[PDB]
Amino acid sequence: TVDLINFRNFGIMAHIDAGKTTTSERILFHSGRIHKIGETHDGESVMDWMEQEKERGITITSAATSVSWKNCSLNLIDTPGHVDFTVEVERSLRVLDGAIAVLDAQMGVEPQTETVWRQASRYEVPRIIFVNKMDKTGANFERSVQSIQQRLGVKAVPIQLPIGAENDFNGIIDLIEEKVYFFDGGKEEKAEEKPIPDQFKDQVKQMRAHLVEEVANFDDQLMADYLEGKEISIADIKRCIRKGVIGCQFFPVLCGSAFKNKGIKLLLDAVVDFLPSPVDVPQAKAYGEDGNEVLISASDDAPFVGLAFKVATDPFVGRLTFVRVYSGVLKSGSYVKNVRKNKKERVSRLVKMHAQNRNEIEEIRAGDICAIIGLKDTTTGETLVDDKIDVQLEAMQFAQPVISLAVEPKTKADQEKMSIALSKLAEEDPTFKTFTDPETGQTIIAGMGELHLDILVDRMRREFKVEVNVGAPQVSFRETFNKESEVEGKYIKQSGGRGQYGHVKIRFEPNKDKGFEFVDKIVGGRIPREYIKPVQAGLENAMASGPLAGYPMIDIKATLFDGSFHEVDSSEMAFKIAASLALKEAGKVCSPVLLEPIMAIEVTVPEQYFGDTMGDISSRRGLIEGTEQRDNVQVIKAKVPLKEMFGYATDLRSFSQGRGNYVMQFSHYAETPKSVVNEIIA
Amino acid sequence: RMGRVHYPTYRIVAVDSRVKRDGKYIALIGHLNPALKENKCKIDEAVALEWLNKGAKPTDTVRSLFSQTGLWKKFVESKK
Amino acid sequence: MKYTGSIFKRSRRLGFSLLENNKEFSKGKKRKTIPGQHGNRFRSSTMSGYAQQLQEKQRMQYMYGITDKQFRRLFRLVLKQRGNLAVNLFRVLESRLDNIVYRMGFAPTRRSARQLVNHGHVLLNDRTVDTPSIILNPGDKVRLKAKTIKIPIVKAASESGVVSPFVETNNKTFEGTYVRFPERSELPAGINESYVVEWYKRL
Amino acid sequence: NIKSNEKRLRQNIKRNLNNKGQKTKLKTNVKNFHKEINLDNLGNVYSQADRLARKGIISTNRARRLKSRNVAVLNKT
RNA sequence: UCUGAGAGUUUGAUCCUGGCUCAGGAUUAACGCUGGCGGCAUGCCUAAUACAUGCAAGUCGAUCGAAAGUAGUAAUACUUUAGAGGCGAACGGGUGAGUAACACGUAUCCAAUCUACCUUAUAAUGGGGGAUAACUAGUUGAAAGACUAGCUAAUACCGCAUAAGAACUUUGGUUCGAAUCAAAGUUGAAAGGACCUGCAAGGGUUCGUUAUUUGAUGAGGGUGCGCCAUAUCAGCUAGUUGGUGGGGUAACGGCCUACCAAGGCAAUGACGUGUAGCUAUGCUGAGAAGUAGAAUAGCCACAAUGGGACUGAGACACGGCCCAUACUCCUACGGGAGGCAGCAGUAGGGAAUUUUUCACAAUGAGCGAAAGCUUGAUGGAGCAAUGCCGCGUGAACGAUGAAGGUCUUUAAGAUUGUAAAGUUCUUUUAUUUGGGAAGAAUGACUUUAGCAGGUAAUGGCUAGAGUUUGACUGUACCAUUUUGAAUAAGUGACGACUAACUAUGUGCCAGCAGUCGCGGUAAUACAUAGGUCGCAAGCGUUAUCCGGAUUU
Repeated sequence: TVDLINFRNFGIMAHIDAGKTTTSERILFHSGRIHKIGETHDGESVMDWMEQEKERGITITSAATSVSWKNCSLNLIDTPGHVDFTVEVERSLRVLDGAIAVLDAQMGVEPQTETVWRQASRYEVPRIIFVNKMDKTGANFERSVQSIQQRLGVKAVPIQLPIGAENDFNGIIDLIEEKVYFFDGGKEEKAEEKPIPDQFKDQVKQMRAHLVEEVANFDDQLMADYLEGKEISIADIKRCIRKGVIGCQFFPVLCGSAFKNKGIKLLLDAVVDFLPSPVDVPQAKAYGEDGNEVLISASDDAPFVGLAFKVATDPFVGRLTFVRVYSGVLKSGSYVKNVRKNKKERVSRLVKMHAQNRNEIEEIRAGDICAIIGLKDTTTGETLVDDKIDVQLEAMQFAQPVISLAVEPKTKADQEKMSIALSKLAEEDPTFKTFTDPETGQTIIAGMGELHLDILVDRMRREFKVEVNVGAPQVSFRETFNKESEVEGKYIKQSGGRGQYGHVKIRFEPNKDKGFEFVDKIVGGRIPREYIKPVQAGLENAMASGPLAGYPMIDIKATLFDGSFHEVDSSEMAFKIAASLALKEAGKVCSPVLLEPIMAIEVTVPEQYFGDTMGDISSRRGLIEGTEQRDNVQVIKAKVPLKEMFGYATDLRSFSQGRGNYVMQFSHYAETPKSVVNEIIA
Repeated sequence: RMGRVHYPTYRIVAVDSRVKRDGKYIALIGHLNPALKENKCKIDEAVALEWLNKGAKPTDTVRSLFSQTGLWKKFVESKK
Repeated sequence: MKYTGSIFKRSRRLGFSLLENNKEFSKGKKRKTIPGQHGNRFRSSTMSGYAQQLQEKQRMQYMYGITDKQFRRLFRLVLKQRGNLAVNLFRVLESRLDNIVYRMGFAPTRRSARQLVNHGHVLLNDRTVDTPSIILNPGDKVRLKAKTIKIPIVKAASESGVVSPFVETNNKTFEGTYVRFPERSELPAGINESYVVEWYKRL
Repeated sequence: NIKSNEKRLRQNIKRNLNNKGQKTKLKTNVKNFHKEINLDNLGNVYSQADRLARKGIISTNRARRLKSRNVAVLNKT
C-alpha cells in the first residue's frame, strides 16, 4: 500500500430510533465537507424521504463512503441498519478500523447501544462516544455520563461540555481548546471561536486536573508534573488520549445534536487526531483450511487479502462486489482466486463510491474499500486472493433468527420462483434458514424480528418482483393410542384376474417407551415362518395414518397370535393387508391420542423480567417449577410446547426492549390436552 | 491473409486497392510468407502488365516487389 | 497412458516376454501365469477370433507404446503408401525413435530410450527431440554431446551392442544412423498385421 | 449522431436548395417550350442542359433523352 | 479396378414377412468424475430479448478566409483549427426475422444499359460578379441551443469568350433492330494552389480543373437449367392479359398514365399453407446419396418498426434525415436526445458458449505531392480438455517375490507384484542464470550515381545510406543454465454379445437395465472389498446426422 498511516476507515454505528437517518446524513455532510466540487453545499441542500431511520439512512448514500479530511482518506460505511442483527454489524466492524457509537436522546434507556458496544469491545477495536441529540427532550448530560458508568463502567471520559439544555443548546465548551459557540440550528457552516466562559473555568480545571490524571496511567513524568502542578503540553495529552482510545484504555465522549448540527467538526478533528490507522490497530488475523492453517498476518504491503463481504446488483453492469482489501495491492483485468470454491474471477473493472458516484481507480492499495464489476461467482463471508494460495478467512458470525415464519407459494411455479428469490437473498446474508418439511410441506424461513421479516418481504416483492403468500410456521404432531386390545384381520379379495385371501390375528398393545415391537404366538402352525416377517411390515405401514388427524402411530407393541394360510388364494401381501385392517380397526377402537412437540427453553435474566416471564409462561403454556439462582442472575427452564414460541420471540423481546435471549432445544413429545384436540382438527 | 497464428501467409494478388481482399480475384499473382523473410514468390508479370495497363493497383507494399520484378524498367519508361 | 506401468504384469496374461525371454523369466522365478484371484483352469474357454485379434493388436502397441490417436495417425500414414500395407506398416513400426535407440545398442530398453529422449539427451540431426515418437528416415545423424558420461545406462547398452543391417552405428563413438528399411525376417513373426488393418476402417 | 454527419448536412442542405432551384428553372423552361414551340426556348434548353449536366445535378442520359424528344417533336414544326 | 466384415432377438423348434437394440463414426457438442502443459483453431445454436460505458469511419492549412497562442521592436514564421471547401462515407463488419423466388450457382444475352476516385487519348486551364461561412453585438434560459441586424474568403456559388473533341438537328454515305463517315444548325470549356526559376518578361515542376476517347470495376436488366413439403389445398386473375400515344428509369419495360379491348395462367399442381437465407461445402457411407448449409469464402435481404424523400458516381445509408409508431433517458419541465442484427461488456434464458484486453508492431482501408491523421478492421495476446495433434507423472538393474491385505477358505502356495524395498542415474516439463530471433528482403528521407522533355532550377523516376517501425517477446527453446524422483492418473466394463470375476451382504425386496433379462434364501447379473481387462487427461452419460438398414 501507500501511506497506510492515513488510510483510517470508520463505521457509522447508530442506535435504533436515535436519528439513524438523521445522524447518518449529518455524518455524510461533514464527511462531504470537501469543497473541490461543492460537495459541502450539495450535501447541505439534501432533503430526503422519511420512512424508517435505518432504511433512509442507508439509501441516502452508498455503503462505500470514500471521503478525505485535510491529510487522510477515510472510508465511512453504514451497512448495518436493523434491530442490530449481529452479522452485518460484526462484518462491518472487521471492515472498519474504528467506529462511532451513537447514543439515544429521546429516552435514557438506549437498550441497543450497550449491545453494539458489547460487540465492538468483543473485538478490541477502538471506538468513540457521541450523544446524537443535545436538543431532544430527555437528553440530559448528567444522565448519559452517569448511565454509561452504571450500565457498563468503561471509564468513559467526557471531554467537551455543551451550552444549554435541549432548548438553549448554542455551543460547546471545548476542553482541548477555547470555547466554540455554534449559533447554527442546522447545516453547520461556521464555528465561533470564543474564550472559555469564566463561570466554567473551574468546571474545566477539575476535569483538567482529572484529564491529565486520566492519562497519568502511562508515564511517571506526567505524575511528577501533576505533583508539581506544572501544565502538560496539550499535544502531549492529546497523544496520550489517542493512545488510550486506540488501546481501549478509555473512550472520549462529545456532545452535539444531529437535528441542530453543532460540534461535529470537533468530532472530525478528534477522529483525525486520535482515531487509529491500520498500522495503529491490532492485527485481527484470519484462518485457513489445513488444520493449523495460520501463522500469518495481513502484512499490508503486497500479499493481496480482502474479505468478500457484500454484493449489490447494478442493472447496467451486473453484480458489484464490495470489498475492503486488508492487504496487498490489486489492479483490474486480472484473475483472482477463490479457494473456498476453487474458482477464477476476472476483475472487469474497479470502482469507488463517495455518496452515489463512481470513481474508476485502476489500482487499489491495502487499507481501502472498493467495489468490483466482474467476479460473478463469489459470495459474502469469503476472502479474496490472487496468488493461487489457500484463502485465510476470519469469520465469527452470530446467527440468531430465533423466530421463523412459513411462506406459502401460490403454485409449484411460485415455489420455484421463491427458491430463485431465496438464491438471490442468500448471497447477501445466509443466516436465515429455509426448510421444506416432508410432512407439513410449507416452506419455513427464519428471521430476526418484525422489521427483518418485513424487509425480506420488501426485497421479495419489490427488489425481486416475487409475489408469494405468507402464512404460519408448520411443525404439527405425533400420534399414539390408549389401552391395548386384540382384533383379527380377514382380507378375502381380488383386483386383477384371480382369487386372493389372507387372514391374521394380532394383539394391539401400547409400549410407552419403545417403538414397533413384534412377538410371535404361533405354536400350532397357524402361520408359517415365511409369513412372520411380511406381517410385521404390514403393521409398520399401517400405523402411518390416524383417524383424528392422520399422523403416524408410535409407541406400540405388536404381538401376533394366530392366522390362516390357505391355498394359492393366500399370498404374503394379502396377510399384510389383513394385518393393516386389524391395526386400523384396533386403533379406531382404542381411542387414539396425540403428542405435541415440547422444547426445553432456558432463560437467564438479571432481575427485570422475572414476573413477566412467569406470567407469560403461566398464561401461554409450559412446565415450570420455581427458581434457579445463578451467580448474579435468575435462570428458569420451561418444557413448553413448540407452538408457544409463536410470537414469544417478540413477546419476550418487546417486554425486554430487545435485551432478551434464550436457548431453544427440543425436549420430547408430550400428551396433547383437550384444548389442543379441539383447535387443530378441521 | 491466411495460415496459422505465429505462421502468417499472404498470397500476393493484383487486386483493386479500393475493393476488400479475401474475395473473388481476376488473377492471383504470387504468394509470400512475411514471417521469415526469404522472398519466395510465384510472380507472373504477364497478366500483371495488362492489369497495370488498366490500373488495378495492388495493395500498399507490393511496389517494393514491383522493383524486384523490374517492371519499372519496362512499364513507366515505355513511351520514349 | 504413456506407460503400461508394470510391464511384467503385461506378460503375465499374454504369456509372451516383450524382451527375448528374460522379462518374466529371471527375476527370482518365471511367472508366466495369467493374473487374477479368480484364476482357475482356462485352456479353450477364453480364446476366439476376436480375442486373438485383440491379443495381436495389444502386444503390437505394447511393443511400441502407441496411443489410440497416434495409432490411427500411423494407420493413415501407412495408408498414404501403397503395396502390401501390412508389411509396409510393420516396416514403419520400427520408425519409432526409442525402438531404434534400443535396437541401435544405445538403450537396454525402449522405455529407457523414451525417458532419455524426453530428458533431452538425444540430438536428432542438429535438433534435440523431446518427443520419442518422431518418424525415422534413412540418412539421419545423431549426437550424445555431454549427457552421456553421467549415464551408465547408455554405456552399458553401448558395450552390449546390437547388430542390424538396416541401421549403422559406432557404439564406441556414440554415433547412430538409419540406413535402410528393416526386413520382416529380423522381427518376431507371431504378430499378424492383417487383422488389425481389417479392424481399422471404422472412421 | 456524429459531427461528420452534421458537416455533411450543413453542406448538402444548401447544395440541395441550389440544385432544386436549377431543376425548377429547367422545369420552367420545359413548361415554356410546352406552351409554344420556338427556336429561342430550344436554345434556352440547349444552354440549361449543359449548365446542369455539367455537374451531378442532371444525368447526361436524362438531358440527352429530353432534348432529343423535344427536338424530335419540333422536327414536324 | 474405385471399392462392401455385423451381433443378438418371438417359439416345442425351424426359418420366413418383418420390427427392435447396439457394436462405428460424427457433434458450435452438453453433463459427471477428474485434470500440468505444448502446438492448431474455434469458442450464442435460446431472446431481430432489453441494454450503461468506450471506441465503433474519418481526413486534408501546400483548398479557403480568418480566428486563437508563441517567437519576433513590427512585418512575418510557427503551433492548433471554430468554420467553410474536397474526398471518404454505399468500404467494411454483424445478423438471418423476413424472403419458397432469377435467389443461389450456372451458360449465355444485353440489335436495350449505366458505371467519380484508377487506364488510354487530346483540347486548354480565362473574364468577372455577388454572396455567405467564421465572427461581432442584442433577445430568450443554468445550459445546450434557437432567433435578430453588420463585415467579408474560397480550387465554394452563379453569369460572361471560345469551345479542340463529343452530342443533338438536317442532308449525303452504312448493317441484317443494327453501325460507321462527311457537311451544315445549335449549345455549352476550366480555378486556381504550392514549389523552382526568372530583375522582370516569362519558363518549368507539381497538384487540380474542364470536355473529350477508351479500359477495368460494380450495378441494373433477359432467360434455361438446378434450387422444401403440402390436392384431408382446383380455379386464380381485372394493371389482371396485350395493343396505341405520352410521362418515366443509367436503358427496356403497365413501371405508370390517357385510350382500346378481354384475355392470361392452372391438373406437367397455380394459389393457399407451414417449413427456409442460398452455394462452395462440414460430417456419414464405396457410391448412387443422406446430413446440415458450422466458421470461412461468394451472393442476396436488414439496420428498433412502415413509409418517404436528401445529396452524392454509388444508399432510401449499422453507427445520414423527417414523419408516425413503440421504448428509454434528461429536463431547474419549457422542451429535447437516441437507437450494439459493430467491438466487447451487461441483464434474462438455457447445460452452456469467453476480454468493455493490447499495438495499430505487420497487413489492409480511407484522407493528404509531402509529412502526417483515422483504423473495437487488422494482427496479437486472456480465458475454456471444446475439438485436433503432442508430451509427463521416472528410468538401469533390482525377490521363489519386502510388509500388510486378498483368495486359497488354519495348511502351502499364489496374490497384490519389478509393483515394493535397495543401489545408481537423469531433468523436456517445476524451477535460477545468460543467449534469443526473422517477423520491417517493407514503409518512409534528403543528398549522390544515373535516366528523363525541359534546363534557369527544384522537382518526375531506378540502385546504396540511417536516424526509421515489436504489442507479441529477455518469448518459445537452449549451454547439468540452480536444485531435484523430484512438480502430477483417472475412468468404464467384468452372465452373454463383449477380450474382464473371486470373497461377503442380500432376499422379485433392495436394484442393475443397450437387448436377451437377472434378484423371492449360498446372485460369477444386484450392493461393497479385492482382483482382472480396455481407453486415458480423458474416460463415463444424454441429445441429434449417418453407416450398419439395400429396412420407401
